[PDB]
Amino acid sequence: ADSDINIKTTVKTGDLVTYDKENGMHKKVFYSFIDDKNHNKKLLVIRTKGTIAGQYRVYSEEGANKSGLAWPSAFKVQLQLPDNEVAQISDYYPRNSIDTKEYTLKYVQPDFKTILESPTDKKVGWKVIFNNMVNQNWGPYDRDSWNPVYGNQLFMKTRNGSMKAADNFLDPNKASSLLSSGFSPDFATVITMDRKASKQQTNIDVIYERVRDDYQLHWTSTNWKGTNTKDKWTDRSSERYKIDWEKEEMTN
Amino acid sequence: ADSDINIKTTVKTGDLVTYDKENGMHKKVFYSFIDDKNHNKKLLVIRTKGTIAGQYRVYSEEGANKSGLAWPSAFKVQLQLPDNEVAQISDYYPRNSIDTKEYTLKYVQPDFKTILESPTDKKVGWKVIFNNMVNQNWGPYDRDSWNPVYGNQLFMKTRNGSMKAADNFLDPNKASSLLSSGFSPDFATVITMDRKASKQQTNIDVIYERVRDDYQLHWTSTNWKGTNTKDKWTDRSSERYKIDWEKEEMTN
Amino acid sequence: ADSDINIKTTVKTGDLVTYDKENGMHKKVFYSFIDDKNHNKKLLVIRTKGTIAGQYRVYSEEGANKSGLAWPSAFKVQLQLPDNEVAQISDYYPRNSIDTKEYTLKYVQPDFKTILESPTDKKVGWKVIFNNMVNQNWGPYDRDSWNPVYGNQLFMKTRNGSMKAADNFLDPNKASSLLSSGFSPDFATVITMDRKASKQQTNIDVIYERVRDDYQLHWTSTNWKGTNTKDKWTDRSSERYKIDWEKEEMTN
Amino acid sequence: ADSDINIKTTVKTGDLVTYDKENGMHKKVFYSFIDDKNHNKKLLVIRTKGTIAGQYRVYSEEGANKSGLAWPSAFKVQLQLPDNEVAQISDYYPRNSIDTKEYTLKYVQPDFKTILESPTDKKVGWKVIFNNMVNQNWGPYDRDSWNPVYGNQLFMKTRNGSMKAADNFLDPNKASSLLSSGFSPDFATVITMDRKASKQQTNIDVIYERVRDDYQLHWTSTNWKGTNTKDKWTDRSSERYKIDWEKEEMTN
Amino acid sequence: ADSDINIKTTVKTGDLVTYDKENGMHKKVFYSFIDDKNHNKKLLVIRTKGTIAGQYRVYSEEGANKSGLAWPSAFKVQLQLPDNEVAQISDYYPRNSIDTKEYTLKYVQPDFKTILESPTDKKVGWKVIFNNMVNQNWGPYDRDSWNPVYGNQLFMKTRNGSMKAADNFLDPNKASSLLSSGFSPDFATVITMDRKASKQQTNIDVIYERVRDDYQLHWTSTNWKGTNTKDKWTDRSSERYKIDWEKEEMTN
Amino acid sequence: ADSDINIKTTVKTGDLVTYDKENGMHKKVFYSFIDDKNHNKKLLVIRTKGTIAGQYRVYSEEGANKSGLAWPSAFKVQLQLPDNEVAQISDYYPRNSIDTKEYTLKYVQPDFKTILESPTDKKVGWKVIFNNMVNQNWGPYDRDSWNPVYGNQLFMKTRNGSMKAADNFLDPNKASSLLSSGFSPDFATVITMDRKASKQQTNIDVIYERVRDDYQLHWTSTNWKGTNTKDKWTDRSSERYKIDWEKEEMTN
Amino acid sequence: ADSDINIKTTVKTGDLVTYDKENGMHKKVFYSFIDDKNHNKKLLVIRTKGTIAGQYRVYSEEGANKSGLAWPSAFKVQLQLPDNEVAQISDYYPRNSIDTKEYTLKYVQPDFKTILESPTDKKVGWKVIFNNMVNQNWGPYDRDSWNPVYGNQLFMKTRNGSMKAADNFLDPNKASSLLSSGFSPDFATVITMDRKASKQQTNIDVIYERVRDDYQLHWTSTNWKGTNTKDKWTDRSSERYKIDWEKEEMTN
Repeated sequence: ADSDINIKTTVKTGDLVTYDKENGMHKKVFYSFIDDKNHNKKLLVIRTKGTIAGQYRVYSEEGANKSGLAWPSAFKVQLQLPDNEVAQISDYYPRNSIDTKEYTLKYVQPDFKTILESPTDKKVGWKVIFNNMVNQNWGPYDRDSWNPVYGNQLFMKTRNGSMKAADNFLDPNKASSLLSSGFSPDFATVITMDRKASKQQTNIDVIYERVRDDYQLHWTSTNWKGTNTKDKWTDRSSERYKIDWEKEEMTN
Repeated sequence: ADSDINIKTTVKTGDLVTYDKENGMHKKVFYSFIDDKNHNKKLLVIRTKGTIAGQYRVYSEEGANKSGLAWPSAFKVQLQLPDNEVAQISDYYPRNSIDTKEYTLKYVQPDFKTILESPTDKKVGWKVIFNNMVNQNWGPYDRDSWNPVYGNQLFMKTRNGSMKAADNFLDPNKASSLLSSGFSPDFATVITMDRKASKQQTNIDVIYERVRDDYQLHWTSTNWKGTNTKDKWTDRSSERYKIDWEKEEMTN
Repeated sequence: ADSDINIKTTVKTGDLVTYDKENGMHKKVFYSFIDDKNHNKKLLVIRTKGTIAGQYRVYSEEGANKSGLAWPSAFKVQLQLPDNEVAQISDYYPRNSIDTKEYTLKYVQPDFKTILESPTDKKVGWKVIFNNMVNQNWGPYDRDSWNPVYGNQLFMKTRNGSMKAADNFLDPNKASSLLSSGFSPDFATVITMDRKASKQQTNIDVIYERVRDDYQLHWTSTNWKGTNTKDKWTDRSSERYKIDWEKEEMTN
Repeated sequence: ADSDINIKTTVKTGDLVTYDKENGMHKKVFYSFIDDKNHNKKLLVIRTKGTIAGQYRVYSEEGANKSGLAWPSAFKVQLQLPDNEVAQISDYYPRNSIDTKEYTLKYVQPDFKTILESPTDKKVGWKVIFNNMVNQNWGPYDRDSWNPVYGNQLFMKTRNGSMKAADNFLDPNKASSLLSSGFSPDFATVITMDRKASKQQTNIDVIYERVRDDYQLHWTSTNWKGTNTKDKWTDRSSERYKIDWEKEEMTN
Repeated sequence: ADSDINIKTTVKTGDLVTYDKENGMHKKVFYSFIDDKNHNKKLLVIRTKGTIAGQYRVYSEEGANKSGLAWPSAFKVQLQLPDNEVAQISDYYPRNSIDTKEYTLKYVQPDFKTILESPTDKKVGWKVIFNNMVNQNWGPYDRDSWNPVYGNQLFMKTRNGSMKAADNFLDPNKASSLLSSGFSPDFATVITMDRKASKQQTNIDVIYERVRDDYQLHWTSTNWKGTNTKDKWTDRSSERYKIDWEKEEMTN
Repeated sequence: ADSDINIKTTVKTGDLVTYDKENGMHKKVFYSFIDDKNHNKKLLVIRTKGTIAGQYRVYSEEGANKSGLAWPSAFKVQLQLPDNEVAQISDYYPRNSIDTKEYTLKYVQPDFKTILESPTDKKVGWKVIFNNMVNQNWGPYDRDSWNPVYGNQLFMKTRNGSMKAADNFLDPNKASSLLSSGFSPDFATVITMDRKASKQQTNIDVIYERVRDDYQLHWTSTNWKGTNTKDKWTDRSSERYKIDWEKEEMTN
Repeated sequence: ADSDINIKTTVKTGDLVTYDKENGMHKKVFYSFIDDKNHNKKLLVIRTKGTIAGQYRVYSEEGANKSGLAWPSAFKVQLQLPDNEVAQISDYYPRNSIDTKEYTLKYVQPDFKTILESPTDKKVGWKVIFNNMVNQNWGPYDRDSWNPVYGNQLFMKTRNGSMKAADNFLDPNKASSLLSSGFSPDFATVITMDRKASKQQTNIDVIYERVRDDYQLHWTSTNWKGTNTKDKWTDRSSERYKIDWEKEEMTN
């Protein structure tokens, strides 16, 4: 774009790490302060790296003939900001890209899409939802999968199994590396501030989220049928981090 | 092109952000002022970044047997200028590219095309129209899709469904990331000015647009038939941004 | 080429913009003056950017049973020069490329080709003619398409239609982005001048052209048959731009 | 990401090599100390090169009609840290990537995956598990392969063989070059420390591991049936390496 | 190659342009003089750019039942040198490349080949012959194409046509862009001269040529049969250009 | 890796060439000495280039009805080191890569693998074994190929041949260029030494090897049956090269 | 390789051109002298550019019913050196690459191979032999092609032809551009010399060669049968060039 039209400062960085031991959600708020004499506004490029655990474990089981699985079905990152504050979000990467395909029809569908919720001048939010995953190398099953006899086959290790339900669940490692051992949101977003702002200080509200699912699964005496109730439990890790743009620094 | 024929300044930048809370449309007019001693004219490379929301919501419903959906079917960006003013649009990116294919025939058709309306020396306009989208992994349906029995299948979640029409609509996330959570135009265009212009000041009219569509859908007691009336409602976010080329700055 | 044989100045630029409001034909003559002490001749790299309108509109119609369509089928750019003047065209981009294919046979055929008419030492001219376009996702129809019953299917929206001929024409946006909203020729060419030339001044003739075609289409009471007469109307935007090689500047 | 948003010190490295002759596990802990005036925290990029041997050998056998094979089915690298210590792991490469495929369905499956276990602010750990491998160019067999008649065909050189079981095992070189002559982890992870930390010294717990498998295989007088007991033997190699951030050096 | 073995001046340029108005053969002799202290011999990289017209026109016709077509089938550029002169040709780009294919068999075959005739220490010459071209999207016909009933189908617009032979020939634009509007050679060659040569002057003979072919085509009262006699007419544009290596300049 | 975490001296080389005329094994030990102030240990990057001949010749024959072929099956290169010496091998290139394929199953298999035997802190060893080769464009035969009637078809030029066994062997050039005219090992390995080592001198044991194969082939009066006994003859070229890290030099 | 292990002078060139007018064998011996203070030995990179003619002509014929064709089937470049001299060849480019393919089986096979005969410390020699070529777009015929009825189909223009054998041979241009107008070797090899060598001078023996083949072809009164006797004629072009490493120059 730059060369198509024949067209040809000290930055302060830092990092803040915190860990929610109860939820096991890693946090990473890497940042860099940018000031430009030509630019009429101050800058701060926020890197939203880190990781959110998978916690693909059997939370409990109702005996050997019925068991449930607590696993994550949608991750999110929503760097929301109070509307009272005058801090402006300028740009954010990645940006929702136009879908592409070929025409018989074919296209690429990643298991964990990377969508970006319609932001505003205050709140910027993603949603790394679960599209579909393949079990037993047979069909990319999604959350909506359901069968009259087999029920949901989201993680059914064996159709006509004879083991304990808490032990006959699909191996976490045979599936993707996002549920078994977590997903690592590595996103970014820049916020700009007035050059002649009175208060060179706002509040950054970092809110990591995820959508755990309760996948109750039981034997119908002929095959294993499971039911999944979306958003059975949700875990949020809110956190407020204050900046000092006068000193070009943000701390816990 | 440059090397094919054996051929081998201080720039002022800035950014202006505004938000239409009623229409929920982000605005972004990032820019840079370029002046060259060799060039005989002044420059201003205008970046047209930002985002226009989708607002893919059930605006109203006529009970459970008939409902309508308000969703966007065409986005636009038209940086128009009054014909009285002498500001000249020189070049703009992207430029309408020549279609290509292979010959049986195959080609690539993005869901949201990026067309450029025939500009002039005053107004430059694009139109990111909706080409076609795939529902239930079966056919890239377009706005013109219609069936004698099934009607339009643009967002019919279930053909022979039995749920409420306001609840049996296709999931926003299963479709593209443009309708559900907005589309983010990232365009550019340069306007050049006379070196010896008497008044180093004009008015930039940024007009973000979009075409919401009313898609009424109802059960025919056998299957769901929907009808879409194009351009039922349109939303425009016009705004005038005055420049100071003498100071090489543009403000709200 | 350079490295295959083991082998390892101030330039004045500018731009001239003009617009033909009658024909809607944008003009752009971006340029740069190059002088090299090692080179024995002066240089001027002329860039032929800009755009030519499509004007894909129903110019008139003979009622609802017969209509004609005014659309462009061949654009051109011919930077000609009077033979009296001693200005020499040295090189021009693009240059006619050798066709390639694979051998069953397959190759790529663009909708709007970019041919280069056999130039001379005075006149250099391309011709962006129309090769073929696909309608209703069925066959890449060309100007020569004709059927005994259906006639020409170049822009027939519906074969056995029942709407008005002025309203039952193919949507401009469903076709390519060249006829509907214009095509943007971005060409280039360098002319070199004698180092010891007596008069450091010539006349550059920029002639943007186009060939509108009359696509008369009518209902045969069974299906819509259309006829196209090539070169029914042509529009030229000639313009002379004088150079000052002594000052290394060209003005209107 | 950096350029999408229009945005445009002395480091001390070192070396520490040790070798466990009993288990034959090579170790390499290449590193570099980074300090930045703009950054508010100290840095240390730890590289986890080296190799873990394969030891694809017949540990013992029960006559010629029954034999077992000791071969590695999962490697690991777990740079853990005591929770008492305040040393913070910031980022780690590689990061679990989102799975990709095309839709008939197709995707790529490496034999030795590279998963990353859900870490915390103290412990970072991989798990290079075995996905699936192909024998006799017929099917990518995995650890879970089992047949009622042929048993497990994981390394069965000949189905209806007649040689000694300790001599009729699949050649180590015909399979991948990981089991036969070892797998070489080349991973990394960076740890950050407080700029005003009282004690500039922590303890790096490098624990190389692996999961050797006992593959008992015997002749059923008609064909060879084998049974593999996962995690039959494990060979951890713990090690503590102390750092001196005040001197920016780490030693054994 | 250079880095595979672990291994890591003022140049005078210029150009000479001339045109043959009778034959329409453009000439371009772009060059550069290179002298190196480490090199023991002088250098001159001669670039053989330019264009040779196609003149794909009906030179004459024998009424409407028989016509001939004057079209070029072999272009050449032979920078020959008298054997008396000691000017040495060292290297020349392009150099004949080894053919490649895949094994069913497939490969790429350009329409207009670029062969390099076996040169010597004095004479260097290419030959841009015609390989094959496709008509009516049916078969890549070559010069040797011949049929007992249809004759040569090289440029037969319609097999069982009824139009005038001077008007029922294949459109020049539907075929390749080489015969219709000329072919533009972009060649090069470097000649080296003795550092202690007594006479720093030789004679460069640039000879652009062409081999026009007569394609007589007539109606056999059932279909159009044509015959092509190779090398019917040839046109040569010889030219001698003297060098001044002492001044490192070459002029007309 | 480096840029994924937002992270941004005099070297003495040399040469040592020797040749074993009896075995025809060329040797090249290109190297470079590296010392870094930030590094706590010295470095030496040893390059294992050179070439080992193929000697694909008929060593002897038992008349015309039975013959043997001496052709190579492995080119081992084992730079070993005595365990008494404290010279440490840190890293070595190439490092065994994880296999890749697509899932019907497909993958790539080179004829001459480049395996890396499980090394230690003293010894680093490769083994360029033969995977499989294709004869008569029919099947990638390996050393394990055997047929009840045709025997081994490894280099059987003609199945039902009638020529002399010493003359009816497959042409060396029709197979790969490795057996016929040698394989050229171009490998490397870096060794590090203590900065405060008392003795700055060790011994590099370069041992070029090879595993010739005896391919006895005879006519069974109906077809040619051959037998190959692996490791029939092996040839070694041991050599000791002493380093002087104090002078940063290594000689024969 | 270099960066995989975390690791980050005046040169005299020249020219020497000679030509064998009898055999038409061009010669080019481009070179560069390299001396490094860190290197313990001197260097000289010899480039083997130039070209060898093809001479694909009818040397003689036996009437119109039998003819022979003198065409080259193997070119060679053997930079041999006397064993008495201590000039050491260290490395040479290209070096034989390991074959690759995919597994049904597929791979790439060049028409004109570029083999490298097993060299030594004195002699380095290639052999540009002919692999296979395709005639009439039907089968990649090789020198070994033979048929009981049609004989050898290597250059048989027409199977059941009726023209003169001296005139019914395949066109030289329809085949590859290597036999017709020569093959152009572009090889290289570096030789290293002792830094403290007493005599800084050796003898470089450049020997261009070729292996012409006599392809007799005659009509069997039903079809043309051809026979090719390999290595019928060879035309060696020996040449010795002396170096002066003390002056870092090599001349004729």
